[PDB]
Amino acid sequence: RNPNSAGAINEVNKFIRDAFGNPYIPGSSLKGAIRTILMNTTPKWNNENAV
RNA sequence: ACGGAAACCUUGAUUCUAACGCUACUUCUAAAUAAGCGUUA
Repeated sequence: RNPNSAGAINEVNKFIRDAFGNPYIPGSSLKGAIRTILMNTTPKWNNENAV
């Protein structure tokens, strides 16, 4: 819709920042993505024993 | 008017010198601030 006409953008989800206000990507986020990739492609972790 | 009188068990002395409540030890281990959008129109 038009951002200056209706309610439109009421809330914006903030990006992660440090104490200086500069955005960055935490290592925990990339590590979680890498861990998902590794766990899904290892047959000894992607089995019914994972539940 | 007594085997009695007179006579300090007294003076000077530091329970003192030396000695680390010390040696070794990561508040550590895994962990995406992320998932779901139905039904009506």
